[PDB]
Amino acid sequence: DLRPLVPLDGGRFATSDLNDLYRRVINRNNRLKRLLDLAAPDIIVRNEKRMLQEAVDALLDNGRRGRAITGSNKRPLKSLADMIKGKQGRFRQNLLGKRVDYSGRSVITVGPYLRLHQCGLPKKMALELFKPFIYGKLELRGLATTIK
Amino acid sequence: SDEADEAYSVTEQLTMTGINRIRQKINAHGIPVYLCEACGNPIPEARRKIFPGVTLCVECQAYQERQRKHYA
Amino acid sequence: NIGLMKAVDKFEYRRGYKFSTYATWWIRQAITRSIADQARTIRIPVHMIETINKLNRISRQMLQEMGREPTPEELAERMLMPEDKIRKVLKIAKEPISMETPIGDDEDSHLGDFIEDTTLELPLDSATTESLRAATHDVLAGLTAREAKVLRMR
Amino acid sequence: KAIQLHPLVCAAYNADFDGDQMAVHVPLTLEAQLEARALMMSTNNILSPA
Amino acid sequence: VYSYTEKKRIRKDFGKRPQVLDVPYLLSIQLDSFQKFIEQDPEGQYGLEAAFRSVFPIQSYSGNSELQYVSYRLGEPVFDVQECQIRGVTYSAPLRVKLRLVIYEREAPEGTVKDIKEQEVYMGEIPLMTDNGTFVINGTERVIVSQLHRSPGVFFDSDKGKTHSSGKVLYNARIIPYRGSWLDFEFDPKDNLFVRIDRRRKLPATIILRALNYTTEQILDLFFEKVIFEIRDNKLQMELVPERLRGETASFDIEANGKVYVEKGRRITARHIRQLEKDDVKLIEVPVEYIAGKVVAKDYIDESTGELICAANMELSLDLLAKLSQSGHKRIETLFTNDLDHGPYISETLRVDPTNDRLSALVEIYRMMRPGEPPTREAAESLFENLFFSEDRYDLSAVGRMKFNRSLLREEIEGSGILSKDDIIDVMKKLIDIRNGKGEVDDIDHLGNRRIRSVGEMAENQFRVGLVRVERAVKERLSLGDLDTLMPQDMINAKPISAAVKEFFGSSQLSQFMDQNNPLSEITHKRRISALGPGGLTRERAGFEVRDVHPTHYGRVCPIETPEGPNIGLINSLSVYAQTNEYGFLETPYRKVTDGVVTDEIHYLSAIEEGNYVIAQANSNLDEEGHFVEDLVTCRSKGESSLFSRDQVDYMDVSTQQVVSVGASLIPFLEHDDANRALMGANMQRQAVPTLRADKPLVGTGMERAVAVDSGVTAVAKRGGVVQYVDASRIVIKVNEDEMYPGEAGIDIYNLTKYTRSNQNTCINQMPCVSLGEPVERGDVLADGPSTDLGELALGQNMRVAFMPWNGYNFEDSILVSERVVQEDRFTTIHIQELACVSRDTKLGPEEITADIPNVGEAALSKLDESGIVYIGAEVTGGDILVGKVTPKGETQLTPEEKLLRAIFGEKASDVKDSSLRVPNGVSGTVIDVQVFTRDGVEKDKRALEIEEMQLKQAKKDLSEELQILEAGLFSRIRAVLVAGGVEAEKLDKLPRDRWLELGLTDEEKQNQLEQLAEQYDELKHEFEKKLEAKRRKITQGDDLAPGVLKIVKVYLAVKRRIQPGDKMAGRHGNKGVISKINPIEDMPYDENGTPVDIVLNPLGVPSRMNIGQILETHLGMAAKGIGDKINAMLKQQQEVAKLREFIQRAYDLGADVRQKVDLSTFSDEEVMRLAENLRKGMPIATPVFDGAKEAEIKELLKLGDLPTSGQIRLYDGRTGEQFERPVTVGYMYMLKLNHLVDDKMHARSTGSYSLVTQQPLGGKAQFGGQRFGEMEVWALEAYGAAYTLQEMLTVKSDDVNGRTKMYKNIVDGNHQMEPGMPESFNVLLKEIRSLGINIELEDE
Amino acid sequence: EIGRTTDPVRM
Amino acid sequence: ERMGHIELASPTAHIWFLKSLPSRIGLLLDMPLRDIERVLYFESYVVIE
Amino acid sequence: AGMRGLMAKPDGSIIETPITANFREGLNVLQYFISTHGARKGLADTALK
Ligand SMILES: [Mg+2]
Ligand SMILES: [Zn+2]
Repeated sequence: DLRPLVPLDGGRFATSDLNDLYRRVINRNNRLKRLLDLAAPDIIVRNEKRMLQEAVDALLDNGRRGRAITGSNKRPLKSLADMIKGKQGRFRQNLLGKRVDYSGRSVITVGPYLRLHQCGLPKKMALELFKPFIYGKLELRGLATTIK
Repeated sequence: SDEADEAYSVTEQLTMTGINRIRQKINAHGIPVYLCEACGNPIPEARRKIFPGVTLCVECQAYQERQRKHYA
Repeated sequence: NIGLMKAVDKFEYRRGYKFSTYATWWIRQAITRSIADQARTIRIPVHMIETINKLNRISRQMLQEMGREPTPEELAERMLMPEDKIRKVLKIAKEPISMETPIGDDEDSHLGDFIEDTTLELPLDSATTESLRAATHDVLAGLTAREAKVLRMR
Repeated sequence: KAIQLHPLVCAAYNADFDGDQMAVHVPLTLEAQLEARALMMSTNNILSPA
Repeated sequence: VYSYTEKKRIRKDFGKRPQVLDVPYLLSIQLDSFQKFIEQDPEGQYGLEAAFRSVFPIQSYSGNSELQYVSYRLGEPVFDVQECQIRGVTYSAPLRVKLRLVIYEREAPEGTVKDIKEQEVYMGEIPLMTDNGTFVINGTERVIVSQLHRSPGVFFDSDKGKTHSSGKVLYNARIIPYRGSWLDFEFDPKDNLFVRIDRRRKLPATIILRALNYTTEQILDLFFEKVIFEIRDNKLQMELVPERLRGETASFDIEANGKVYVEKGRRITARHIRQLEKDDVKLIEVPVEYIAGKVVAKDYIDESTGELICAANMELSLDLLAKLSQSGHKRIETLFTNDLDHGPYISETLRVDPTNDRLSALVEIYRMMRPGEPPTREAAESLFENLFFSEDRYDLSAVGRMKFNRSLLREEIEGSGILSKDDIIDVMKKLIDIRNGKGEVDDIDHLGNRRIRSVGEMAENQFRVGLVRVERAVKERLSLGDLDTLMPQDMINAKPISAAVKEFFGSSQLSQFMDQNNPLSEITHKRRISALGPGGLTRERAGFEVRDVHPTHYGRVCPIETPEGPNIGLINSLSVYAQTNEYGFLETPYRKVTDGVVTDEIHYLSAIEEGNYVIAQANSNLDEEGHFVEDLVTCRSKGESSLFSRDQVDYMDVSTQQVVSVGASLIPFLEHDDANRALMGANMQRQAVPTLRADKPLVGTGMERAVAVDSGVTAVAKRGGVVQYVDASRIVIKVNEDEMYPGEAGIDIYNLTKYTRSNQNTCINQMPCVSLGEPVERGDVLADGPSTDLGELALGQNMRVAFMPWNGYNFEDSILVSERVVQEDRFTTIHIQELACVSRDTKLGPEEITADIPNVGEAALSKLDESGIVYIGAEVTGGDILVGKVTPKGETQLTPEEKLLRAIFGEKASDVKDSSLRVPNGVSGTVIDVQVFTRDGVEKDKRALEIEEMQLKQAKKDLSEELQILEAGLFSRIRAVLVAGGVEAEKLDKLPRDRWLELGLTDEEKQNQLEQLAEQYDELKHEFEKKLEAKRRKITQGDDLAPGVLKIVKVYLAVKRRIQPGDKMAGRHGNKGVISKINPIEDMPYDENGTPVDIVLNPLGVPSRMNIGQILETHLGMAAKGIGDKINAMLKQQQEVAKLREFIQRAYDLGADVRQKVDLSTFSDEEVMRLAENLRKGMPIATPVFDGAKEAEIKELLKLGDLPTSGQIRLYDGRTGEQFERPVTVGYMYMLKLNHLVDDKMHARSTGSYSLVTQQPLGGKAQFGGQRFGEMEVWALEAYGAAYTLQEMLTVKSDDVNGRTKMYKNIVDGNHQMEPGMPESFNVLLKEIRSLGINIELEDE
Repeated sequence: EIGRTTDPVRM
Repeated sequence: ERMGHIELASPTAHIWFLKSLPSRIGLLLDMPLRDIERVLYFESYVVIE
Repeated sequence: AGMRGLMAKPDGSIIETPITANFREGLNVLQYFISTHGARKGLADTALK
């Protein structure tokens, strides 16, 4: 569930590239076992061990190898260390600053009728940001029988 | 604040810098020498009148600027 | 190369016949079984890929013999399949999308940033369930011991 | 449908009204509300921290 | 002269500089490009024919049986534009190609085939550009913005002293072809000349010379000079010439003819040189220590013994002295150099050159080009001669050859397609000349160095890619030749070709959605010049000087219109009169100048052809006869500008607008605005949203009429005549017989396009601007569209704005609007928006669209009909059910105790789950179209049947009414055509109307015309029935949907946003703004008369951001409105036509010598009535961009009406009713809305969906996602003392799987407090760091 | 005899 | 949370501990990274005692 | 009101042809082009600054 394969509408699928990189490595490893089982000439096992080394190296970083093995489309695969490093990795993006519930957005205006400590706020935006508090206040106030 | 005001401020400082450089360039005053400090030849004294403190004649100075014209 | 090995272990010299013609079918079948085996990230059997490849051949033939392109219930006569297995085969042929596909306009929002988990439950659902627990608790409080025990056992 | 912002704090935000947008977040807990009213409330903040 | 849609309301025109060349069709840049691309020209210059003639002599490798090309043709569009938009398909053309197979004989070197097969093969579908340059790719209207890139050619672009110390400008050249690989020479700080290949490792540039089959000596001959020494019986009498002498000392006793002239010690000067140049100096006796550093030219070996005496390119010494002495060589060849002028470069290059011969050079550059792979003779041979000197994988286009041959100062603009040895040798020479002698580091923003591609060239390139990757396979299949088992249908595959072209059109970086919300936005998108995309420079790493404006941008690219943002100056928009060359460089118009006359002949000029000339300027007076009014006229010779006398200029600017674009030419008084303000104004007014009643620009610039004509949003008469029948939906034009084509009925029928969505979700729409019974000449506009009004381009409304602060309701840039603008609804827009309910088929079953839905009352399912979909016309509101979509499901696995409740009440666990399409929240519109598609295997439902029947009835009605109107045309034809040559006036109407086809008249060319008209009638009805049966076929035959889907249903809401605080409205000069209050009718300030101002702008805007343009526009607009209500007052009291004609004719004069001439005595007394009625709202006033209404004319016009000259009044506060001190400025300014409505941006999220990999919310408002508490907001909370707000802001609110439930329930029970736990995302980061070998854990568990 | 590369098809 | 593993039929070097530069494998043997690359891709044998 | 000085070009070279027409008066086309020279440098440097 961290390299998901969620289904998309109409039968397409959305996979993460870690799935493709793992499948590459497993294919090449099983083929290497199938080669050692038949005891091929050392040329072929040497090539296969090179291929496995490259596959694991790409699964680890997908850099360091001149031409990072692109996906089906001609784009490079986001490797595992491309889920850590950089402005798009977990560190700078999903750990330090997160998308946050209880938060709206809207154009601002001037409103010079306001004391300094108070801000105008649309009825609809407060009714949305403040839904749980309203459910609690209603239920405790007996207006609403139950939460639904 | 607007995004064009910042462009105005940067262009204004850039223009002012270029103009202050060029205007601080030219000799500003005031001391005669009558004599080239690289060729000693007789300056046409109207030319030195143009810039009080001309230290080089037209040929040598033009050659100097031509020479730094390549930065090599 | 593995196909070539299997050919060489089976190759006959006494046939007085050229080797390459013997190795070629072997390597072809090996590579083709490979490409049917582990090309897609969702394995479909050799029979499905053979049916799909035949449909691709028949379509690339039929697009010019008709002129624009064939529709699924038009290949009911060009191929002799039930005209709905064609539906499912056309459905199966597509490849999954990389979840980091750069979405349009070149913002870094990929498709991964658009895949919601339809497995979590809404906190309204959780509060409903727990409040329902409480409601049944204080209801069943309003009964005997054996009745409440029978209804917590049933 | 527009968060109206008292005209003095627009200098701190650097928010003119060409269409610039704000996000309103809510403090849920009590520690958070007491922080916002005792640390971040805009009246406890009239001196530029620089 | 005045056209009838100009005669209605003649916009008053300031401006004096006469027009000499009309602003042409503003969309030609795409139309002629795609006309080149897709019209078959008998030549290989353009279009598909060029591709075929470059890729289609097909010879089979070693088979020598060939496949060749005959001709091609475009099929018929499978759907029209209208059906293609709706159903949603690329409006394409099947590209039939008639190829000819030629099977050679075995033993056919003579050219003797066995036989030949010749057969047309459908090869993919190039899409078709509609009449307006917009393709329609998947229903969506696409536009391919023309790209601006670097011309193929050769550039000298030394970088300016960055890589090394001393500011040493290191010089370099590049040969940047069209197809192939680059080739770049560069200097080093060690003063050595290296070549490179396309950013590969360095190599000394002479390796390419040694690999071009050059020994060292001939390279020395080409690159260096020769000086030959004579030991004339004693020690080196050397040959010498005074230019060789120039710039040296007296290395010896400088003699001539045995006499001294510069004794040893004195430095060479020019007087010595010129004296001795007269002195016959060719040969002297000099010391042999002079050659202590001079490189020997060619190889010297003693031919007596075979021993080497001195190798090529080596400085001599006394060793070589004695070596030449032993064999007594009378001549010794060296290469004269001079590091002042003739620097030794190839000398030291060969010094450090490691290779000797062509084989070593080839292997060296092979190890360079393709590393790892071991070198070998034949591989490197094939590679090196394939790279630059093969046709297949290399081509300088015609563009490359012209620019290259010119930059080398050749004189043939033609030549090879591939490079030549001449090329590389002369480029190295020119490079060295640039280094030492004269040259320049030219520029790459100079528009003579940047070529414009377009849809034609780019589509041809992609079609070439498709053709080559299909010809590879056709080569393979033609490897095994056959006789009667292969046609020109099975060796070609349409898949790669059409796949590649659909690649380029559908998904690229250039083919982008069209901006369809404004004719200005549309026509500026079509003529846009983008410097990105496949083959251009990327936005981020673009760096600089491409972004800046360059003095050759004058008239080829608008300086002041370009999209601010991270890509400024990369997305230029083409100028007004600019055009594209044959080659592709951007040429601008000019008017030829004779001795002292400004000719009315126009010459177009490329970019490099400006600097050779001295050009006049548009703001140049002249005494009507070519002669300038001054003797000095301003000009710009090359970059800079000065005054030049009358007898020095060769070309003058065609008109004052040609510096600006069609976006910024619509800005009144642009000449008074800062450049940033014109930029912002262009960007804003491009983006205005078309309002309910398109008003008119009260102060335009005279370009809006052409802008509304060019962008085809309006319907213009393709032929004059009389408007026979008008209608809200269509116009019918009975043509004049001056223009009637001979064998045809006269009628023309325009179908005005009613409310239909534009790509920005706005409402395209067309209204008849014509009454019944009115003449209309050609090119006249019959039906205006969105934001067009009698042909004028009206985007916003002209409103009585007042520049005063008014109580801080416009603090920084706010705008305080009065409520009269909401009551008149003069900013109410329309916002049609689709909504799609798709009914796919899941593995649990299909999803029906039945009205039967769980958990909805009768009031909920009321507005739907019996089949589920909503009625047409229902005023839906937020949350209503538009399409009931109930999906199959099962196996609930219901929680305990809900089984208990259900048992205590016994309700059914319906297997169907509600997933019905509902209107989004907040949206509240009216359904106005409901289409239903189907999978053709699926049986149609009830409502889908009803819509099909309705469409069929309407199509029969449409085609039948066509037949009726056209046959009435045939009647008003030949019926009255009888009266000339066969006249029968009143015996005509007696026999029926079907009669007159068989009447007895002189069977002549007139009777022949009768028969041709009647047979046109017959064939016209036959084609009617054909087209109607085909129409019903298309309407019933069924639809194609993405696989799996069972039926789609679409709803089209029409929302009508009025206006509200938040909606950003602005003006034409960068004056942006957001509404703050919307005051009552009365609190506005009011004048002497009681007319409240409508909008009240901030007065601090004007000075701080220099845009006085809004103030001049306000004054002139107030003047125009004074004329307007003076006319209105004169016409309320039914004065006369005399007074109206008199006053109006006074109005059009206005002092200064203007270029407009109006004579209201040539107007009918009834005709002036229509005009003055048109002016009662106010008087239009055009103002050309840089040559418009100077302020004194504004004053005279303001004085024309009795308004104050000063342009200010004394307003009265509506609240207190006490006069403001200090008279304020009020006037009619043209304010636009903008497409940044607050309804689209306001958004609040409490707790909704969540992402799948990280358990956090989603993006903005499309997924009901929450705002991003990004990184620097975390810094801000840390800098504050907050610590609990931060914890709940990144733990409880977003990422903690259980915190955001125990914190939702706790609020719901009125207990605000949290149980944080650890955010899920850190657990994911833990897992993935642990997914490498890197172990990571938590101490102190 | 060759410099280097990675390009396992090359080796 | 669960994490399957893969028993490679052949060992294979960790790219992080080899190309981090300083090459940790490289200097943990005090051996130059060019030679490690010669050994890993089977281009050059290396002695092991 | 006053004249809007000598415009600088993107490099910083100061065109000796100065804009002698202020904003209250008009600007013939050369003044406007010479002004945009520096103005777009301002914008293109603030979008990246
Ligand atoms: Mg802003
Ligand atoms: Zn001097």
